[PDB]
Amino acid sequence: EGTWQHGYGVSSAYSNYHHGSKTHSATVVNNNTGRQGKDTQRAGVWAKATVGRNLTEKASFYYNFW
Repeated sequence: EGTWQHGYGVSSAYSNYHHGSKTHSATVVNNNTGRQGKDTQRAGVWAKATVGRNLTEKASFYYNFW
């Protein structure tokens, strides 16, 4: 439906999701130090979220559309 690009810079968490049909939001939580981000936008935009940045760690990537 869109373009999802999730990665992990072994230290931080980033999530970029594009959408040109309906609203979309990219949420990413850093489960290590207690970080959290989100880049909510409308239709036609690049939602890039970022959080954390230190060393290897887990993260929670979420997304949606409306």
